[PDB]
Amino acid sequence: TLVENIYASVTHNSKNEKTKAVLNQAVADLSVAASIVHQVHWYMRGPGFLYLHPKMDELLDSLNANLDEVSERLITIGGAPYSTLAEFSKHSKLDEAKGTYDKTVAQHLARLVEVYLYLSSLYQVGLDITDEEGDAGTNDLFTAAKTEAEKTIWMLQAERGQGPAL
Amino acid sequence: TLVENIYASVTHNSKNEKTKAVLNQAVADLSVAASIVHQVHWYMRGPGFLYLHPKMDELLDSLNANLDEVSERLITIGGAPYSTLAEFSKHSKLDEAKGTYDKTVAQHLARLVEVYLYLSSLYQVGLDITDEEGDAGTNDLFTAAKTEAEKTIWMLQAERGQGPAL
Amino acid sequence: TLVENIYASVTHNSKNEKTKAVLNQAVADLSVAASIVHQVHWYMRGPGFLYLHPKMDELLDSLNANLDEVSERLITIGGAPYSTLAEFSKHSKLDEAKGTYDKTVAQHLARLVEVYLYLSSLYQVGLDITDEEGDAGTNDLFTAAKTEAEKTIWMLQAERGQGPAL
Amino acid sequence: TLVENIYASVTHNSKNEKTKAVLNQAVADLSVAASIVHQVHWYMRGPGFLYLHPKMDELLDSLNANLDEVSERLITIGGAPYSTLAEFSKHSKLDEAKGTYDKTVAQHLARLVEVYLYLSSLYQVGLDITDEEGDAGTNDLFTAAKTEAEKTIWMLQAERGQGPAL
Amino acid sequence: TLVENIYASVTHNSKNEKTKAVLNQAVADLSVAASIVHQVHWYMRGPGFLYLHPKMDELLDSLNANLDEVSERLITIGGAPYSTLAEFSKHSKLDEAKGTYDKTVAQHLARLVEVYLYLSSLYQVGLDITDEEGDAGTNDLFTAAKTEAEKTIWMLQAERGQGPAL
Amino acid sequence: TLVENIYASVTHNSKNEKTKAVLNQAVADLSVAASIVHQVHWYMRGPGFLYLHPKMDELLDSLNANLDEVSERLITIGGAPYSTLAEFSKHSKLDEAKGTYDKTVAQHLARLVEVYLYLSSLYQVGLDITDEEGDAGTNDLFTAAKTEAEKTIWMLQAERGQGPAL
Amino acid sequence: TLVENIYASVTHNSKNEKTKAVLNQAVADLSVAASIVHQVHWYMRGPGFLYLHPKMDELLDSLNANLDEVSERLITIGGAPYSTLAEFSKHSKLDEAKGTYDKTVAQHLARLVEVYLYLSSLYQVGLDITDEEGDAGTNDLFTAAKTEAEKTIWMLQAERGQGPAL
Amino acid sequence: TLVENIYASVTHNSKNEKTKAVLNQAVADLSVAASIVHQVHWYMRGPGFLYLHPKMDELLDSLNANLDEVSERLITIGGAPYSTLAEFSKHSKLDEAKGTYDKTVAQHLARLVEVYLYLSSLYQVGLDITDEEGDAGTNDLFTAAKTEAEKTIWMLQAERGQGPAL
Amino acid sequence: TLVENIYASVTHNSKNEKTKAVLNQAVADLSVAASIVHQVHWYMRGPGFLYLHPKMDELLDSLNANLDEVSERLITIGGAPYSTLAEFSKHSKLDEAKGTYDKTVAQHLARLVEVYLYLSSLYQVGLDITDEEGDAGTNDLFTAAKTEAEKTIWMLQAERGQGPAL
Amino acid sequence: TLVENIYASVTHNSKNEKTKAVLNQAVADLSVAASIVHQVHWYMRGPGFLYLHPKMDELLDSLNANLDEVSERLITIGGAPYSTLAEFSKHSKLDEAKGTYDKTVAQHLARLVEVYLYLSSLYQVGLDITDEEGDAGTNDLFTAAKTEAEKTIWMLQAERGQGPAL
Amino acid sequence: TLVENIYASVTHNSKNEKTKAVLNQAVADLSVAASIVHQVHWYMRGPGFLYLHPKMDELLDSLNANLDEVSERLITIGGAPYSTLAEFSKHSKLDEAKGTYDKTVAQHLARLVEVYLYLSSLYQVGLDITDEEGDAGTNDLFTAAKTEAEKTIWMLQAERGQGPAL
Amino acid sequence: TLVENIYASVTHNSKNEKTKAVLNQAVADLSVAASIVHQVHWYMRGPGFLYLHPKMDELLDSLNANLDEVSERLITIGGAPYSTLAEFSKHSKLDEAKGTYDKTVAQHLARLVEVYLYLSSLYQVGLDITDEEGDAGTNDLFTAAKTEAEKTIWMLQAERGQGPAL
Ligand SMILES: [Fe+3]
Ligand SMILES: [Fe+3]
Ligand SMILES: [Fe+3]
Ligand SMILES: [Fe+3]
Ligand SMILES: [Fe+3]
Ligand SMILES: [Fe+3]
Ligand SMILES: [Fe+3]
Ligand SMILES: [Fe+3]
Ligand SMILES: [Fe+3]
Ligand SMILES: [Fe+3]
Ligand SMILES: [Fe+3]
Ligand SMILES: [Fe+3]
Ligand code: NA
Ligand code: NA
Ligand code: NA
Ligand code: NA
Repeated sequence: TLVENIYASVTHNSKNEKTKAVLNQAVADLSVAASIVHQVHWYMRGPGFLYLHPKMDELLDSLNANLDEVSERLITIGGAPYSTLAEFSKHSKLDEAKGTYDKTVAQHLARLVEVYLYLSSLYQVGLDITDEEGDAGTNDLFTAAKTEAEKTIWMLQAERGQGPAL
Repeated sequence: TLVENIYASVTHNSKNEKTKAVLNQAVADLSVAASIVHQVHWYMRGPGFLYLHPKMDELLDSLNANLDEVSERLITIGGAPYSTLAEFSKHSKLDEAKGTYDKTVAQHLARLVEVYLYLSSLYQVGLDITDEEGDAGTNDLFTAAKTEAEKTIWMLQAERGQGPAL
Repeated sequence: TLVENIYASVTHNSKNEKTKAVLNQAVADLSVAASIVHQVHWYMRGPGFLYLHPKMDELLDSLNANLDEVSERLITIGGAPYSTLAEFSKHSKLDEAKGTYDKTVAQHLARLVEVYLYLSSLYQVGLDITDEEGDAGTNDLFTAAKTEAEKTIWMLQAERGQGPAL
Repeated sequence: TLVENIYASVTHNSKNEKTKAVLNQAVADLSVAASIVHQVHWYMRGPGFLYLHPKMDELLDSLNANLDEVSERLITIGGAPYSTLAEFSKHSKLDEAKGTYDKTVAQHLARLVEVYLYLSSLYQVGLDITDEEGDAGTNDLFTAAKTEAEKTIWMLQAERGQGPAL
Repeated sequence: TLVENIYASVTHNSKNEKTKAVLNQAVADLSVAASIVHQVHWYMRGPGFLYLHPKMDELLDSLNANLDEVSERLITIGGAPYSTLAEFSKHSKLDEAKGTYDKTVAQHLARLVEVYLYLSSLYQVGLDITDEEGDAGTNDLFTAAKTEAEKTIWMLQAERGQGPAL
Repeated sequence: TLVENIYASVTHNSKNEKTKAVLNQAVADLSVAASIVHQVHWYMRGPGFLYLHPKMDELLDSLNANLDEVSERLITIGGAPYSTLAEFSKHSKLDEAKGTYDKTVAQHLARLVEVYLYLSSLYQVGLDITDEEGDAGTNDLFTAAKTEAEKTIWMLQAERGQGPAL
Repeated sequence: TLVENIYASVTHNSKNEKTKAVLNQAVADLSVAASIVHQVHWYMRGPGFLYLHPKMDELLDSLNANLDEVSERLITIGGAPYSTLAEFSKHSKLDEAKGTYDKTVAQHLARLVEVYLYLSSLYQVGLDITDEEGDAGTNDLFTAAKTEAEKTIWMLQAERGQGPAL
Repeated sequence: TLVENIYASVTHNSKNEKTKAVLNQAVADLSVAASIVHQVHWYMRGPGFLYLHPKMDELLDSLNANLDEVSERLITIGGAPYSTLAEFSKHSKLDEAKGTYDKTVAQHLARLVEVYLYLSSLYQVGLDITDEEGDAGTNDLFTAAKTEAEKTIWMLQAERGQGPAL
Repeated sequence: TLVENIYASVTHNSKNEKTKAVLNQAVADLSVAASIVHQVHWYMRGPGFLYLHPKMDELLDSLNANLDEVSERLITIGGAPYSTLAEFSKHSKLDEAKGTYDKTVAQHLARLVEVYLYLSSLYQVGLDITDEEGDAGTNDLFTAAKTEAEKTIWMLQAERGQGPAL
Repeated sequence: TLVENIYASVTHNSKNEKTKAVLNQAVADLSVAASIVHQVHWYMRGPGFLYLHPKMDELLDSLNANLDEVSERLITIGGAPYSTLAEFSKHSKLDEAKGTYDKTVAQHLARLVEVYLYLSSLYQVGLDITDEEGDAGTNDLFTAAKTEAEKTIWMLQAERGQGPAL
Repeated sequence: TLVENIYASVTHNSKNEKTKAVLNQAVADLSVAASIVHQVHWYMRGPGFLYLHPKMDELLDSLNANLDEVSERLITIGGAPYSTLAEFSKHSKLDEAKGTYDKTVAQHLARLVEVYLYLSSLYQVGLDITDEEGDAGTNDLFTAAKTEAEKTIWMLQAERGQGPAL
Repeated sequence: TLVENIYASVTHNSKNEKTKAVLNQAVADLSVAASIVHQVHWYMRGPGFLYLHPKMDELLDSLNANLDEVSERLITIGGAPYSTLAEFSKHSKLDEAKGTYDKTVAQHLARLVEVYLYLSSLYQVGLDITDEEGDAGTNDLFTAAKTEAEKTIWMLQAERGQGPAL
């Protein structure tokens, strides 16, 4: 599963070391997810632009809110969050591609679903890790973030004419 | 001057090619500036944290507002903005360093002043270029951004016990 | 006409008996209409979901506002409103069907138009009855509700690419 | 216990089948609970009406908010919520009775307490099921709903001159 | 009926003379009704005071809003509204009594119901008169005022443990 | 009367043909009325300018709100509203004159009163027509618009030192 | 002086008897003052109407706020406020006259100044009495009311082209 | 009198020593009064709970606002406010009792009236002392606090079916 | 170019004569542009109506804001703005056509793009003229209006699936 | 550990007895924590006062919000919260000291950190106990309170120039 | 011209010396302009006072906003703003006169127009100077201030019955 | 004392002559105090600038609010307020000095404390004078202003690490 792979990678290399590692992974992934959403906001062309464009700002605001909470939780529990664009790009498991105007609306929606599916899996790894290490507060952070990501997947999938397929 | 160097670099490699190039430079530099401000927000320790920390969010919001306006102006005039973290990091003239908690408040304030001084110079290059190519709208964008950056320099310098020294 | 049929059914079995009967019919029909709108809100899939989904909440809020006003007017004039789900389902002239995700956006929009067309006809019966029995207040309630329903039909029809066809 | 009975009934007839079943039970029960609260809003007579009547709207709004969240969580995790008045009435474990103005304020308050006691027990079954099947998000939904129901029981019981007696 | 008596008295002594007369009667009666409501606000003692006292301000605000609309409609259609306390007291069909703290809550509620029952009957006379003289605007004013008065009667009656009994 | 003339002209050349015609007349007349009010807003000179100038914006906003409601009601009932400046100018019964700064405040106020007197008469024709054709919704629209116009006449007349003289 | 006359009349016929008497005088006078202001609001014609008319509502709201505070202070200290229109009219030292549209703007402004001059003198009597009887709270009420009345006199006098002349 | 006793106790053991002492007494008494009000908020059972419970929060907020103003005035004039729970409990003249759910609504209302009667007497002592020592600012603080306490007594007494009986 | 043609026409027939002429051209063109946008608002049918319809109101509000600013700037600098519908229609370079419901969504979007492209060119002529005549204030007005028009073109073009193509 | 000691003390002397005990401990400790924060608010002197002083009100509001939620949860689950200042002082594990102005800013910040460190440990005991006794709702209350306390420790520590050191 | 005289005086006695000088002139002139406007606010008597008096506060707020922006721009670019009342009075080119109540409304309006005409000319000098020295930001500040002053002149002139006559 | 000196100077050269004189002294002193506060706002450099700078705007707004109330009270009671910068500077007992950036934060805070200490003493003279002449309204104005000034002294002193030392 994607979950097993993320776990293995996050824990590859203190009593809360795994929790700190998975939070830092989320710092990098949220920053890249926000960049991807912003690319859709700017590069999209096609019918529906006038409601999809501002929808991207809602998603962006929510991702950046997650980023701030995740990073500060990591600081709070004694860690050190990534805080440069090079660190985000290098350590994120999400890939970016050069923006192009010729991407279709359908392609943008598919990419957004892939991003939130990835984030949902990362958060599940966060749940498993925080349960293991007994960090109830960080467990709750990951639960709320997963729930929000799953709701986003349902809605974006519905726009594509599909079910959530979690 | 820094201005001459930025101009040479921006115009190194259509009727509005230089304007598009300087806007795209600002896309990269604003994204890196925002990342640097966020690092201060997270890593700062020392007396004054409780007002400087939220001040960093004000600065961040303003930089991200500039980013959206600059990128969309570039799209509008027929360009293609950078839209990946790797593109921002590679093409920005601002350098980032790994976050460390041992940086002093004075060091953070000095770095912020350097960032806004750089941005002010970039915007002057934007003014010169848009005057050259006859783009009144983009000229006004750069004017407002420069004015805001200069005000920020005055205030941050005052916190350091210094004059603006533009 | 649908109007003649509704009238006959409402008045089938005091000085304001017909008015009380048509108000109670509206209690049942509004409750079922709200349930139908909610089904669209939940089950819809297809392009346009991201603006149609919240539009369903606007419609729902408006129907529930009508329900409260209609029921309380019925209480006020000496009647007794339906107030169980079984009473609503039994006495409403609107039918419901099990939700399915395979209904198209076009099918949902068509069903919504049928619902508001029905409601508009019921309200006309309300107008005729309240004119007959001299209830100016309840006449005004039905007028406003009809006007709102007719506007809704114009807008939903326009989304379908059609004229209002009242 | 009521909890054991609800569990047996919900699970009577995929990795999250029990969770989907208990969510769908809540869809039906919340819809019936809302109808019961609305009946109190409309039919109540007696001293205290002027503050109890609007209190019923607060309760109604909260139940309908729960309904929307519960139904959409069920959709999100791959289920299909009840979405007709007949389905709600048939599958709910709550009974309704024809409205009558001769019910006392004390009788209405007692019925409301019974409704929230039932809901609290259903949510406990939801907790047990979601723990069993490892659904942290739906577990949190049921926890918050139970906590809110228990608070409501304390306050309504206090109005009756009684302790919460959970 | 009270309606027949009010009509006879209003029309006792131009194309809109009866409409002007019934509006002026409402000017006097609304001013006296407001004074009566204010007396309840000030003199009430007994359980329920803490919600009934502010309820009286809601009623007062609504009566004074009616007064302003009624008076200005009378001016607008070429009349001359009563505008002294002596004119209000003399021409109103409502009687006032010296305030006393020994009136019970039940007595205050009964008096309020009598006031709104009277106003509802006056407004019916307004409806009949404006229909007779073809004044659609003033007819609508009286309709809305009657509807509001009837709703108030339902709610106040409910507080007394009674039905509306219009 | 002006009313008889408007009726004759509106009905000069389906079950709701007269209603559609009078609504379309109002589309043209409201658009011209708004233009006339705007001319006063811009060209006025004289004592009182500082409160009369913003008063013109209130009037303008109200006329444009009427225009939108009237046009959309016409669409809703199966008609086709005028929607070009040439159609408004040609079909309106209101005349416009070239703006001049030498018009007095008194002259502007007199012209405004003439405009609202005309509109009030048009709305009366709307009332008669909608009564004839049984359109309760459009009847209510015209009633509210007439009532608002009559109130405006009272207030503007008062500013001139005169009675409403409807 | 007017002050000496008011004092003599108020105290003409317990440790706070004079304070209760002067508060009750203010209940009657404020109610009559409000009625007089309302008459100006309705009957005024002439240039300036469009700002003077709403100014009358500001004055009215302020007088009614004073009335509520004065009456409730009287209740609070063991008194019984006037609470009928006949009591207000009989015991007030302010006279009212039948409304007429032929009163000039200048006449209305002069009457308003007379009213507030009277109120200011009554409040001075309130100050003297509350100082005598040691009621600091009621002294403060009268001080604030006097200060507000004196400010109103300055502003209304200025509109008349005059100084305050207290 | 209670006033004489409070004075004797406050002044029992600089130019503003008595003023500082009475302010500090109010610090202790307000803190205990707030605790007593909170006990009612939590422990109350009986009809009326649903409006009395939130009323206790209004009272609590007002007492805590008084506490902050009183304490800071004491600091401002050169004193040192009590600032531990033991100091509040020891020096307050108000007694507390263990919470019990078996206290009636009537008992809670009676206790609240006793508390505000005590506070009103303390504030009178504050008035006498600040007059003696020439502290106009602190005199005004006590006046406003007394006036507010007396109003609270009127309203709470009215809920009990009684007059204020100050 | 369109720019050269507009310039020639505007200047065809004082130190700021050309500036006054181009402002007056904008008065006429903005009024016609607003009428065209309103026609789309009313006549549109097809998928997307439910978000495009309110989008037309945003565009309309922005055009009318431009109209007021442009007209008042013209007054301010000593000119006389067009202020009748006939003057707007005659002098505008934009043509209108009779509304028809059979226009497609694509056709409406294309017409809107043509309108804003025209306005953008007019504003460029405004820039050239105000630079020539040394009117910095009116130059800034045209710059902001052009920038806003260009942004609108980007967004509307994106909805059509196209680039801005300025 | 502090956690082991708190557990032993809380459980020293029904199915939810331990949960009730730890909630009641939090009632006492939150009340004392609020008193300590208030002492800092009042007694602080030194550079930074102007932002630290209002920061203390934010902390105070948050502690009092926790207090209300904790106490009402205890009532809800069948307990009886401490509700006198003597009970809070006696049963709290936090000590208070007489206020003195000679405490430094650094001393106040250190004391605040000790308070929140204590609260964080108490909440961990709450987590362990509620897990043991199966109270999911109270577990969530303690989780949120712990998370908030840990965030507060990070921020206050940062103001001191230190890391969180949980 | 006034412009030539201001220029000569400002530049009478670094790369931005003239810009700093003209900004400092504006600091002095804005402070004096605000004082003059305040004198009108206080000393005015005559019909129209009730709308002109608050209009003076709008003007005052706008002038003080200009003052803050101008002064801070001067600081920002390396200057030192006047910051005493004696410096403002001495260096301003505006004269003040002792307040007198016998000035007419017409006289006050004439003086206000003279003030804004002066300010408009100063801002033109600011435009010329900032163009000369290449300060785009300060050029924009002066442009906006001039545009606002010219609009104010149009409106105040209109109140006087005159054209703008710039 | 400073108080004795101010009194002697104010009364050095009608029944309220001394009150008018002390109010006019406050007009001059408040205007100079505002100028001094503004100088701090602009010229301050040093750690804490980012919270002290906006604090100066709060102080400025409060002083200007006092100025307006004081001046208008003086007008109201028959006086004539200073209303030129030269009158303020000449008659104020506060001295100003040329702004310099080399003033320390500590120096600015000390000057602010001196200003408010002076104002507090002036207000005491106002209290003595208004008591002497029997002006209760102006006495209350001075009381509130003194209380506010004393609070400001406590807070500013606390920022300096000192007690209020009134
Ligand atoms: Fe943050
Ligand atoms: Fe954007
Ligand atoms: Fe309701
Ligand atoms: Fe929903
Ligand atoms: Fe009115
Ligand atoms: Fe519309
Ligand atoms: Fe009241
Ligand atoms: Fe405080
Ligand atoms: Fe305008
Ligand atoms: Fe609570
Ligand atoms: Fe500033
Ligand atoms: Fe003022
Ligand atoms: Na009707
Ligand atoms: Na006093
Ligand atoms: Na959990
Ligand atoms: Na420019």
